[PDB]
Parts: sequence; structure tokens; C-alpha cells
Amino acid sequence: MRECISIHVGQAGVQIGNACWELYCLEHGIQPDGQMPDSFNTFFSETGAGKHVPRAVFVDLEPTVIDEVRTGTYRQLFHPEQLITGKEDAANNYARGHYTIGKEIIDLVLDRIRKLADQCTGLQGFLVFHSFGGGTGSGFTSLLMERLSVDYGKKSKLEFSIYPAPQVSTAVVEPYNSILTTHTTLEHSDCAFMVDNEAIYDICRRNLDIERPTYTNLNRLISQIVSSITASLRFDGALNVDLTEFQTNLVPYPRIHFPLATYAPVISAEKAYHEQLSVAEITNACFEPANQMVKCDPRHGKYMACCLLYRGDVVPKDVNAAIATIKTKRSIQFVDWCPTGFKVGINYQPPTVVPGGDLAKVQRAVCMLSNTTAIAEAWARLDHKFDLMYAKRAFVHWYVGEGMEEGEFSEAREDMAALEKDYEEVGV
Amino acid sequence: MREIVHIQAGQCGNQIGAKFWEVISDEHGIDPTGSYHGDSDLQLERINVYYNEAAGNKYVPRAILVDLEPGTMDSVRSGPFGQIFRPDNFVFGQSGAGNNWAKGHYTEGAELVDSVLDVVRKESESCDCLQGFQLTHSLGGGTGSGMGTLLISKIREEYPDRIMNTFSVVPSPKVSDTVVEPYNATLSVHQLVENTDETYCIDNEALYDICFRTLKLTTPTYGDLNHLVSATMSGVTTCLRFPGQLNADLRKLAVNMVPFPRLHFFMPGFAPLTSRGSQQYRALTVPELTQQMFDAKNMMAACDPRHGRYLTVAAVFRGRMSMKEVDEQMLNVQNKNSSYFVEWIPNNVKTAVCDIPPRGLKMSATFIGNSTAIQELFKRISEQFTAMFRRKAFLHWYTGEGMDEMEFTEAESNMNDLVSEYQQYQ
Amino acid sequence: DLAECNIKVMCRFRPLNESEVNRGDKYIAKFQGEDTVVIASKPYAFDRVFQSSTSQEQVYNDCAKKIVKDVLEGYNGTIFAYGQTSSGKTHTMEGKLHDPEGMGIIPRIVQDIFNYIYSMDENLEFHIKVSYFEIYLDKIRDLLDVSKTNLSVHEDKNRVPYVKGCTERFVCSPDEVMDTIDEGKSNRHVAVTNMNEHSSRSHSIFLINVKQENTQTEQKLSGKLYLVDLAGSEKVSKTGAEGAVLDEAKNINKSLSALGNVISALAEGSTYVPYRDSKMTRILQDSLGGNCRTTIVICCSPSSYNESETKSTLLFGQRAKTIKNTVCVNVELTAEQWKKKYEK
Amino acid sequence: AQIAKPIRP
Amino acid sequence: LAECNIKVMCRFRPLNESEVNRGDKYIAKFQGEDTVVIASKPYAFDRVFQSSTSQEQVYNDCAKKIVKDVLEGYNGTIFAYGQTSSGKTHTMEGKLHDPEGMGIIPRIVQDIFNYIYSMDENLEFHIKVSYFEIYLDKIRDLLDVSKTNLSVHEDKNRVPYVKGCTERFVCSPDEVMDTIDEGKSNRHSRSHSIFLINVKQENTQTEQKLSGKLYLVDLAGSEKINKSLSALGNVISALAEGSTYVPYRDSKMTRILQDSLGGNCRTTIVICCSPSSYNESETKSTLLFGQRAKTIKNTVCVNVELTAEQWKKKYEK
Ligand SMILES: CC(=O)O[C@H]1C(=O)[C@@]2(C)[C@H]([C@H](OC(=O)c3ccccc3)[C@]3(O)C[C@H](OC(=O)[C@H](O)[C@@H](NC(=O)c4ccccc4)c4ccccc4)C(C)=C1C3(C)C)[C@]1(OC(C)=O)CO[C@@H]1C[C@@H]2O
Ligand SMILES: Nc1nc2c(ncn2[C@@H]2O[C@H](COP(=O)(O)OP(=O)(O)OP(=O)(O)O)[C@@H](O)[C@H]2O)c(=O)[nH]1
Ligand SMILES: Nc1ncnc2c1ncn2[C@@H]1O[C@H](COP(=O)(O)OP(=O)(O)NP(=O)(O)O)[C@@H](O)[C@H]1O
Ligand SMILES: Nc1ncnc2c1ncn2[C@@H]1O[C@H](COP(=O)(O)OP(=O)(O)NP(=O)(O)O)[C@@H](O)[C@H]1O
Ligand SMILES: Nc1nc2c(ncn2[C@@H]2O[C@H](COP(=O)(O)OP(=O)(O)O)[C@@H](O)[C@H]2O)c(=O)[nH]1
Ligand SMILES: [Mg+2]
Ligand SMILES: [Mg+2]
Ligand SMILES: [Mg+2]
Repeated sequence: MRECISIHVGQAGVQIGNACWELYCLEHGIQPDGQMPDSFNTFFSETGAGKHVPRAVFVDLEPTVIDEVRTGTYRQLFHPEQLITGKEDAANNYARGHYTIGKEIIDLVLDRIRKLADQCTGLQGFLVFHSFGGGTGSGFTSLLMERLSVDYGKKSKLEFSIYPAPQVSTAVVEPYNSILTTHTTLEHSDCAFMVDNEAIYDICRRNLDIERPTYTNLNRLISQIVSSITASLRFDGALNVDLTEFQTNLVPYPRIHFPLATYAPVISAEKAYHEQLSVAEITNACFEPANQMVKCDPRHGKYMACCLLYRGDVVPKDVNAAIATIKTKRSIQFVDWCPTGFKVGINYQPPTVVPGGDLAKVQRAVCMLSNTTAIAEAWARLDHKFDLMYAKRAFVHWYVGEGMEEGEFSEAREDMAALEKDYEEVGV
Repeated sequence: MREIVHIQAGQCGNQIGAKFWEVISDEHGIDPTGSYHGDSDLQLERINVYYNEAAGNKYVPRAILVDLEPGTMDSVRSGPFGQIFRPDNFVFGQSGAGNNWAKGHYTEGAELVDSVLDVVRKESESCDCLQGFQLTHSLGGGTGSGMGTLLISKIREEYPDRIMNTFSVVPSPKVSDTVVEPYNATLSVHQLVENTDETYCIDNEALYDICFRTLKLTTPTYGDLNHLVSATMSGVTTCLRFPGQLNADLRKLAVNMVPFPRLHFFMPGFAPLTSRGSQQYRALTVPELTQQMFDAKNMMAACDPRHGRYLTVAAVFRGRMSMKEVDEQMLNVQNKNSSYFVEWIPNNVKTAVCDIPPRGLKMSATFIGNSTAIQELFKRISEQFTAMFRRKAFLHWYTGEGMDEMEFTEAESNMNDLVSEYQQYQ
Repeated sequence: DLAECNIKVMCRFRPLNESEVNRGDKYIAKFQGEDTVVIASKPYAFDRVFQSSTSQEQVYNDCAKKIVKDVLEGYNGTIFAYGQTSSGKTHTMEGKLHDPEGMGIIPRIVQDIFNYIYSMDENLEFHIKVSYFEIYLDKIRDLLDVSKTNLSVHEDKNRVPYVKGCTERFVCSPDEVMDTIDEGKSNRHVAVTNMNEHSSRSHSIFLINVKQENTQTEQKLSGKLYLVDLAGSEKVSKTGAEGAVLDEAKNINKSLSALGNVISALAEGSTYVPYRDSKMTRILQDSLGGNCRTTIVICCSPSSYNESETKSTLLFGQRAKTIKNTVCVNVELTAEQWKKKYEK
Repeated sequence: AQIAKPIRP
Repeated sequence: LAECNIKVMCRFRPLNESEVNRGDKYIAKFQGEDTVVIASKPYAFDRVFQSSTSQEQVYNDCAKKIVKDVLEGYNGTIFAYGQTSSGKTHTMEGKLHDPEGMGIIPRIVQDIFNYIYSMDENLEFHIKVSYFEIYLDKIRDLLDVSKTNLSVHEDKNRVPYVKGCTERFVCSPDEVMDTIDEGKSNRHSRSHSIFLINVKQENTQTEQKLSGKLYLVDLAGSEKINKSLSALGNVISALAEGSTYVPYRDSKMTRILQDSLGGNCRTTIVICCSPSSYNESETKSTLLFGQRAKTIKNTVCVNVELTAEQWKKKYEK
């Protein structure tokens, strides 16, 4: 059977994982205790009698949030050996997450992954959930990706990172961590889906009409995106799409694997009525720049590859009409070397609504994963912040004092300049 | 897990730490006898941070009280939360420092630092995973400045890879309690700069100003000032003890807030701070909390942040609140006050939200600010030091205990270098 | 009364070693002229670029020959080697102590200082004192006395830093200095790493003070000579450090970053010039921005496996060459002249 | 020239 | 201040084998310990040594005081005057590398090193030796044959001293022993040997430096063309009679011991004589020399100099 492993690293990863596993348990009809009162083998393991054990490894150097998982409503769902905690945090230090504090639980997480990998026949890939900027979600994820690439290698690896926003930010040493981790993990990940909190905040403010969005809502939206991504494995439909299909249709060149996800429709219950929510409207709104989950206007660039994953009551003729209307439009710009840059996936399972949730019950939904050159400007602004901080050489002593040469920053900056140059070259 | 060793040195440190422990015990539901009478399990979830266990469900704080006089120790013991402490942790001599830094750092403090370090070592060894050390002292006195500095040096040489956050009370500009404040303060900073990771600067003048202006207290006493200090002391380490959406440890705060090693002097603050009879008129929300936090009046150091630029700011929010609201408020504060922030550092503010507020408050926040304006305090201390040291005033008392004029010159040079470093980044 | 001098930064390229010639590595350094090296089609100009075949005598003659004369004339001198792991700092500075052809900068300097003393004017009287300590895990350890586990850096009347409590051994013959060097080397901290089997994990400092007194004219001169053998920047991927070696690497990297910050501050013309961020920067404060004629011997590896580190070292050497020193003769006033000035 | 070593007991 | 007498001591050697072969008798007779009677004419001296006395005895009776006084602040001088083959090498040098003899110089250097090893540790000693000899009123360095016919200059104080002679620092008693051996090897005895050590005691705590110079010199024969001894007999005749205009500059031998003769220096003199009967005429001349030499009285002050810091402080006032 087609089975996937989910790894959640850092606070952002584990929060998103809590949301995702609530969503999956709701989808497959599993009570939080693990008792169901097929189509679940992808994300769950069946024991002798009843108990379904999710294929997840929750890893964090901070014990607090994994302790919340251990004491929360989903307490008797996870295998306690899957939930792995440290003693001290990475403290927003890439060096702590990678060299010093990371190399104390890395053997444990690799052993847990191997034990989970030995219980799966048709392993398909890894769904690593982490966040750029944090010490753990930049250092430990890089070490883990290196280990997984060395050990498995041929197996796919998908990442769902929380990219730093342009203006909204939390940490002060975030650019350093982000550039270091995307320098290290550029050679190991195969398709890194990126989101930022600011775009999701704007989406919640405009579409969901909530003026005070919090982390729970953002995690629910990301969980819906990942459920749409992985729904082709779990349920049946016309034009099912696997992860290897994602890689072969979304990554033109080996160094261009940073797509940005988009979801539609994100509407409230009040606006669930008064709207047709047709396939054409869903696709058009999904290509709108204000609906992007990364703060970059796709109008400032060219789309390379765009895969559509429809769900629910969707007929292929409607999808073809929507794709034709998109292709005829002049505002959207597809690159010359891609005559056909559209992959479509239809599934018969409508999106599920978590009780006490902002999203409304809709018959159909889409998930637009596009590889566009508009993501280069985000790299540009992050590199500008890095250069400003590094000219005065601020905070460098914290990183250098935990096993990191001063030249690693320059190497990462050079690699990022090379990536920007590659994106510009592929644009022309 | 992630335990903190607390040390109280001198009269100021002891009478602030007593209020701190009363506050912490109230927050965690520990009655003065050491029993547990709380209401939520999150209080006992991380009680190991500030407390040890004992037979009979009795919790003893890991606090070490040190002084060269037994009067303040007797006062702490006789207080309402005095029997909670361990009777073996009271380490004291019988000859006070007499507001002599040399006496507390070279002659009388040396005879007691051995036993103090023995108690510190025992408490640290009983800990599972040590996080850092916490010290309360005053730079303007003898036992506090000198003994705390010597103990800090010894602990730093003993545990070089642990956080050492000290909550020091700096001399006030307009009113001086002791006539030897410049000497003691300069000699204490000369070692605080080298042997600490993050020091929080509090002066009684700003506390009095807060009490009379915001709190509208007619007769502020030392209890109220110690209470305001204890508020921010508890709020600094709230993520170590309670769950939250975005957690920040002491080391995370140090990494974010300390760009260069020697610039680790911070101005603390607290919010909300209203007066009885005005709470019914306020609106408790994140924008109001942020406006209160970034106000120059709410700072607990007599250094106006307007006469300077912020390097890094930490905002440790507490309670249930939107992350969008907090981040938007921080962004607009940075944008509206761009002149007061450093331009070679994007996003000067750091944000941590803990999902447990203090009792009776729906929201709370602690403001930690690394501003270049703290150079004014050091500049005035150096000016007074030069005025007193050109003429050798009150110097034979320090020399008679074994110090040299070269030590005074080195301390003054170190202070001047710190001032120059702060001025450079402005 | 002022004669400004720059830093005489000179580059030395070691040959490819066994661990690097047997694993697909290429000599990337291309040398043109006698003072510039081309790497990745990027010129870098220094005072002297020594190629792979340079002997110890040549580098000593072109680097440290003038320092003996400067020290004995009254000025202060200081030479310290810089680079990465397994680059050639110990080989350049000390090397094989007792080999006539493989000895380093320190033995040649001491032998030449004694020979020049012997060839001096008859009326001079010389006092020479030798100190030898190290910086290990941010602690100043005396390599001649193990009881002094950690020391402190104090300041003088004219605001110059110096190590206090270090053993100061007077010397008369080069044999005594060589025995001091041997005893110090025995106690210096070394560790086994993948890049270098005898890697040095401390910042060894060799100090000799030459006090010179003339009997006839009573004029007195003093000269301080520093010979520092720094540790190199390391990467955990290359070195593979685990345990104590990792802590040593952390401290070494932090100290080297502090030194780079101070060199950048001197080069950019900054004001704060952060000398106080580390012990090593404190000790070498007068060396880098004061009353010293300083030469930096940067050592580099010519392999493609170490191109980034070589470029970083080259940039460090290029930035240091621009910073200026204010050097003056150390003329200590005499007792007879003091009494004559009092009388008149 | 000559080199002197102090004779300290 | 203080006035101290220039001590005079009388030493007698056993009768030689040539004298007993020729039939010489024992004329001089010992009476008490503070005089010796010869030719039925008492001669009063500070102390008279018997023929068979040991050299350690004369060292303890004469030189140890010089050792301690030169160690503290006081210049010293000891020398021998007498006839040829009367015993003024064994009295001064004796045995260079035989422990039994160790007449004066090796014993005194070993004793000064022992005393230096003793006493307060907070003291810095710079001791310098300088060995030179003169002949026919020509000053010649003994540690280097290149130097010949040197001269005497004038220091800050009125004290003539040799200028240009090599002054070798010494650190160990072995170094002093080998330099003394080399100096004696460089000697081929009508020459006057001048041995000078300049012990310079500097105290770090009190910032007080004390310089002391002991002169272990040896004379030539007195059989009476010799001129230095004639002026040496003239200067003592000037000192014994007390007459001024003393001819210190007549001969270069007296130009070095000018402070030893009457200056700021406590000195002792030893004379050697023979009990033989064939040499009655020449024996009386040396006996009268010691009697007249006791008539001199010298004024001694501690050689104290102020350190460089001290002169700076006195300038401030
Ligand atoms: C009816 C009601 O809501 O009363 C409030 C109250 O009126 C106000 C004015 C309180 C009140 O505080 C003060 O007046 C005060 C006095 C001295 C020093 C500082 C403050 C209050 O006394 C304080 C008290 O605070 C607490 O209960 C917190 O848990 C607080 N506790 C203590 O400081 C404490 C006091 C005595 C004994 C043990 C603990 C705390 C804060 C941070 C960390 C730990 C604990 C609260 C909410 C109130 C009263 C009772 C009136 C305020 O203070 C605090 C700390 O909450 C003053 O501004 C706030 C806003 C509150 O609304
Ligand atoms: N979407 C989302 N983002 C989060 C969440 N928590 C933190 N972030 C983002 O993650 C970044 C901070 O990194 P964290 O993941 O909290 O840090 P960490 O990986 O746990 O590493 P350490 O705590 O330092 O050990 C900031 O950009 C936050 O905005 C969350 O619950 N949801
Ligand atoms: N010029 C040279 N010729 C030949 N061998 C050399 C040369 N320079 C260095 N090596 C060899 O490289 C090894 C030494 O590395 P060394 O030169 O000791 O490194 P290092 O600079 O002291 N390393 P580190 O202490 O980590 O900074 C020795 O065994 C030398 O023989
Ligand atoms: N006290 C003594 N015991 C034994 N032998 C002695 C003693 N005094 C002198 N002699 C010996 O007698 C001789 C005289 O010695 P020396 O001491 O050489 O004479 P001098 O008086 O120095 N002669 P000169 O230098 O020629 O004017 C030598 O052979 C001595 O070894
Ligand atoms: N807040 C507060 N400040 C104090 C207290 N006692 C003393 N101080 C202040 O501390 C400084 C004096 O130092 P002190 O601690 O008494 O001297 P020490 O006992 O030798 O350390 C002065 O600025 C006092 O105003 C107190 O109980 N509370
Ligand atoms: Mg965390
Ligand atoms: Mg080495
Ligand atoms: Mg003779």
C-alpha cells in the first residue's frame, strides 16, 4: 500500500501536525483514542484490535509543546516513542539545532523513522513539517534531511516550511537561520512547499472575515492544503496523482523546487451561500495574486509548472474549460519553454469541515501548486536583510560560539546568490 | 527541567527576592507553609523550574540567601513567606560590608563565598537540566555589589555554559542613598560586563515615577517597588513554566536581544499598570498594552529611550491573544518610531506569547529593551567617579581592604569603553 | 615624533599533503610576480607571497629578520600566524625546534637576537626575560607553570594591556630559551582531528622583553616582541569534532571571529574598535593598533577542497594590510637625567 | 655587550 | 659618621727547605697573639699568625667581615705586602681548585654566594667581576690580551677607576671559579693583580639600591727599578705623618686603591715574614710597614643610591 511518513520539527511543525492529524482522523472516521466505530493505510497503522497508530514522528528540542500533545485530547493516539523531546531549546540558533544540541536526539529520530519505515511496504516519501527561522526548524531539519538523503535517498522528500514574511516577523536572527537552512537543504529536498504567516493573515482577514487570526486558524488552512495534496493516495477518483508525479511535473530543473501552494475556496458560512462556487470561479480565484499563500505577486514573473488538485464534485470538462480560460488570459504569464504547464488531479472526496472551524462546507475545492519565478523577490529581500545584519556582523558570535565557522555565512550567501541567478536565467 | 538557581545578595536583593517568591508562590498556588492549594494542573506541570520537592507534598524553593549581616535574613525569616525557604540555605556572616565594595569583595565576602558556593553547587547538582542563574542585588551598596560580583565570577568560572541573568538596582541620578555609590557601581559594572549574559537595570527613581504617575500611589514604599520588579522578574521566565503559542527561553531572549557580547544591559518594563478607580475605564487589548509598553514613562530605568535608539526589543505577552494582532502592533510600533530604532537590524522586536495570564489579569506583558540610551546612566556614573577620584575622596576605606588605584582606573576605562561602544551604534 | 607603518602581511602556501593528494584535489593557486597570488581569477596583492617550495630560511629572512633589529633598536615587534586547520602556522612559527633546516620563526629569532646582542657596542647591558602562555577555553594558562590555571589581562598607566602573574624567566644563552620553548610545547594542548593529526587547540603566545641600558650616556631602551601561533578556523564537517574537541573548536572559532572583527574595525576606520571582546584581542591591542611593527604570516592551502577558507584568509590578510600603526621608540627616562632635570 | 641575570635567592 | 681603622695583620710561614739546608735558624719568636718579638724589639700588630696556622683561620679572622660589609653597602679591600717568596700568593689565592687550600678568593666568592642564597628573597642582585693587572705602570686587562696600556678616568664622585676593562656578569659560583682560573692562567711575579667584584643590591619593595665593591688585590716584591712600591711607601709615609699634598698620582698602582688607602672603604692589610736568619735586613722593613699602616684612620659611609623613581619624585617637590 502507498504509505507516507510525517515528520514535525519545531513548534510550528508540531502545531501544524496537530491540526493535520485532527483533520486526518476526522477524514477517516477515527476517534482520537484510536478506535474506529480501508483508505487509511497511507497515514495510519492497524494494530491487532482497533488501535490505529499514525505514521508520525513529533520531534522538538523544547519539551513544552510535545507535552501538550502528550496531555491533550490526542494523548492515546500517538505511540509515546514517536513523541521525542529534548531538554533545552535551540534558542533561535541554527548552530544549536545542527551541531551541538541537534546531535543528541538525531539517532533516536532516525531509529524511529527506520522502525516506521520497516512497517511500510510501499513507502512513497516523507512529509517533513518545519519552519524557516527557528533554531530547531532550521538546524535540526537540515541534519535530519542530510541523514535521510544518505540513508534512503531514492525515496521522495517533501517539505512544508513557514517562510519568513517581508514585514511581519518574530525573531531578530531569522534571516541568518533561513539562509543557512535553505543553503544546506537545497541539495536534499525534492519539493519544498513554502508559506508565510502574513499572506495567510491577509487571506483570513479578507476571505474568512476574521480580524484576529491566530496560529490555530493558520494551521487548519495548512492542514487543508496538505490534505488536498495527499488525498489522491487515500481516496479514489479520476486522474489520481502521486508524489513522484508532483516531482516530475513541478520541478523543471533540479535546483528549482520551491513551489507555493494556494487553496480555494476559503470562505465563511455566511458567504458559503450567495456564491455558486463553480469550478471556473474556484480556479480563477485561485490564480488571483491576493489569494497566494506567499507574499509575492505572481504578476512579477512567469509560471513554469502549475498542478491543480481538484476535490469533490468536479467534472473534467469544467476543468478543461477553466484551464482554457486561464491560458487565454494575458495577465498570467507562462514561460516559453513550457507549452503545457498544467497538471490536473480530480478526486471524489469533498473537503471535510473540522467542528469549531472557520471554513465552510463546500462541495468542491482546489489546491494550486505553482512553480513561478515570483518567489525570487522573497529571496532578494531576505538576502538584503541578511546583508544588512552581516555587514555590521551582528549576532554572529552566538552562531560562531556553537560550532560554526564564520565562512559558512558567506558560503550560504553565495549559494543564495547562485539560486537567484538560476531563477533569473530560467526566467529569460 | 530547565531549572533556575536564585541568589539574593544584600538588603536590596533579599527584600526584592522575598517579594519575588511570594509572587511566584501565589502564581503557582503554594501557600506559605509549602503545601499546594492551586486550581489548575499547569501550576504543578512545571513547578520544578523554581522549586524542589520534599516528603509530604511540600515544595521548597531553590533560593540561596546571602548577606554579611543577619538582620535582613531575620526579617525574611520572620515574614509571611519566610518558612518556605530551606533553613540550610541561609548563609550569612556577622560583620557587614558597611557600604564598602572592597570589604564585600576581598575581605568579608571571601570568607563566606566558599559556603555560598557549596550551597549553590548542591542545589545545581540536585537539578536535572540546569538552565541558568538568577541574582538580585544593588550596585550602590557593599554586600550586594561586591559579594554578588564575586559570586557571579566564581559561578561563571564554574558553569561557563549557563545563562547568568542578574536583576540589579542601579544608582538613581537625582537622589543618592549612599555617598560611595559611584565607586561601588563602577567596580561592580567592571565585572558585570564580563561575567553576565543579560543584566536588567532598575533604578528606584523610575519606580517612584511609575508609582506616582501611572499607579497614582500617594505613599509608595519599598514593597511596591519590589512588587513592580517582581512582576517583570516573573514575566521574563513565564515561557519556562507555562504553555504558550510561541515560547522563548532565557537563552532565546539572549540570542535575540544581544547583538554584541558587551551590550547586554536591558531596560525592563511591565503592562498593564493602572490605578484603582481607573481600571473600569481602560480597555485591555493588545494595542493598549503595546502603547503602555513602549512609553518612556513605563520604563524602570532612568534613561529616556527617546535620547537614543533601540537595538533589540522583546515583548513576552501573556494570556489569550491573536498572533496577528501582536505582530501587526509590533510592526506599526517599529514603523511609527523608525528614528528610535536601529536601521541595520530589521525587525528589532521579538515576540513571545504565553497562554496563561497572571491571576486576576486577562492580559499582561513584559518589555525588555536594549537601548543605546543606557549609556547616559554609565556616563553620569563615570562623571561622578572622576569627580570623586581626582581628589582621592573616600578612597582610603577601599584601599585599606586591599584594593589598588589601578583597579579603579581599569574599571573607569572599562566603563568608558562600554559607553563608547553604545555611542558607536547610535 | 610619529612614523606610521602598515602591517607587513605575507602569504605562505604549503604543499598538498598525503590526505589531500590521494583524494582528487587540484592545485588552484596561480602565482604571478613575486607578491601577488591569483585564485579563481581574482588577484590579491601582499608584501610577499611565498610559493609551495619555500624553505624556512627564506620566510624567516623575508619576514622576521627586520624584527630582531627593530626590537633591539627600541621598537616593539610582533608576528602572529593565521589560517585554517592544517595550513602551516605551527610549521612557520616553531616547526622542528632542534633541526638546523626545519626550524621556525621563534628559534631563528632568538638565535639572531643573541648574535646581534653579541655584535653590539661594549657599553650596553641587556636584560632578557621570556614568557610563554596560551589561551585555552578562554583561559590564559601558563605553559611554564601548571599551577597558574587562569590569569588576567590588566592595564598600565598609559593604557596598554599585559598579562599579570605570568612566569618571567631571565635568559642568558639561546639554550635556556630553547629549553623554555620545549617545556612550553610539552604542556600545550593538542588534539587529533581529521584534517590535522597534531592540531593545536590553543593560542600560544611567546613573549621576550629586551631591556637595554647604556652605561656612558645612561639612555635606556625597552623592546617587547610577541610571537603568537594562533589556532585555525574549523568546520565540523571537515574536522569531525565530537566532545572536548568540539568545545575547543567553539572557543577557537569565537576568538578568531573576534580577531576578524577587530581587524575589520581597524580597516574600515571605525571608532569603537572592539579590542575588549576577547582575551587574544586584548593582549594584541597594541600589536594591531598601537606601538608595534607587526607582520602577519597568513598560511593557506592550495587545494580546491579548501578554496572558501583560502579566500577568507586572503581577504583577512588584504584587509589587515590597510590598517596603520603609530610606532615610537620606547625611551625610558634615566635616573641620572631625572636628577639633572630636578637640579636644573 | 653583556647579558645580565639577576641573582634572586 | 663613623671612623674605622685600616686593620693590619701579620702572617708567618714555616721555614723553607732551602733555609734549613743553608742552616738558617728561627730568630723571630711569638709572644702572645697580638704581637711578635724579633731582634729584641717588640712589634705591635692587630693579630699575628703562627707559622703553622691554617688559612681558614686567617679567612675567618679577616675576610668574613669584608664579605658581609660588601654585601650590605661597604667597599672592602684586602692585600698583602712582603718580601719575595714570603707567601702572598697562598695568602690570597692559595689553591684555586683544591678544597683544602681555598686561600681567600675562592672561599670569599663561595661565601658571598651562600650569603646571597640566604637572607630575604625580595632582593635583586647584579654581581659583576673584573680581573686586571698592571706592570711597569702600564694597566693591562687580564681577561683579554688585546687590551694593553689602559688609563684611569674620573667617575661622578672623586674615585679613580679603570675605564674600558671587561666586566663579566656571574650567576653561579662555578662561573666565578672558572673566570678566576682563566685570569690566573693569563698570568705568566712583579705584577700587581687587581680583582674587583661590584655587588649591586637592589630592593624592590623599598626601591633602594646599594652598591658594594671589594678589592682582592695583590702586590709585588719589596726588595730595595721598582717605583710603584716607592710611591706606595711614600703615600703611607704621607698618611702616617699626616702630611697633606699626598702623592697619590706618582704611580698608577696607588691610583686604583685611593679609596682603599684613605677613602670610603674599610680595608685590612696582611704582611708575610720569614723566621730565617740570613734575611735579617729585609725582614725588618716589612715589619715596620705594618706598624705604620695602622696609623691611618678612614671615614666610611654606606654607598646608597636612589632609584629612578625616587629622583623623579624629588623633582616633583
Ligand atoms: C479586582 C481586580 O481585578 O483587581 C486587580 C486590579 O485592580 C489591578 C489594578 C492590579 C492591582 O495591583 C496593584 O494595585 C499593585 C500594587 C503594588 C504593585 C503593583 C501593582 C492588584 O492589587 C493586584 C492583582 O494582581 C494579581 O492578582 C496578579 O496575580 C499579580 N499578583 C500580585 O502582584 C500579588 C499581590 C499580592 C500578593 C501576591 C501576589 C501578579 C502579577 C504578575 C505576576 C504574578 C502575580 C489584581 C489583578 C488586582 C489587585 C488585587 C487590586 C494591578 O496590578 C497587577 C500586578 O495586576 C495594578 O495595575 C494592575 C491592573 C489590575 O486590574
Ligand atoms: N504557522 C505557524 N507558524 C508558527 C507557529 N509557531 C511559530 N511559527 C513561526 O515559526 C517561527 C519561529 O520558529 P519556531 O518553529 O517557533 O521555533 P522552533 O523551530 O521550535 O525552534 P526553537 O523553539 O528555537 O527550538 C516564526 O516565524 C513563527 O511565526 C505556528 O504554530 N504556526
Ligand atoms: N611548509 C611546509 N612544508 C612541509 N610540510 C608542511 C609545511 N607546512 C606545514 N606542513 C605540514 O603540515 C603539518 C602541520 O600542520 P601545521 O603546519 O602543524 O598546522 P597548524 O597550522 O599548526 N594547524 P592548526 O594548529 O590547527 O592551526 C605538519 O606535519 C607539517 O609537516
Ligand atoms: N702559610 C704557608 N704555608 C705553606 N706554604 C706557604 C705558606 N706561605 C707561603 N708558602 C709557600 O712559600 C712560597 C711563597 O709563596 P708565594 O705565596 O708564592 O710568595 P710571594 O710572597 O707571593 N712571592 P713573590 O710574588 O715572588 O713576591 C710558595 O712556594 C708558597 O707555596
Ligand atoms: N527596592 C528596594 N531597594 C532597597 C532596599 N534596601 C536597600 N535598597 C537600595 O539599595 C541601595 C543600597 O544597597 P544595600 O543593598 O542596602 O547595601 P548592601 O546590603 O551592602 O548590599 C540603595 O540604593 C537603596 O535605596 C529594599 O528593601 N528594597
Ligand atoms: Mg520551540
Ligand atoms: Mg598548530
Ligand atoms: Mg707571589
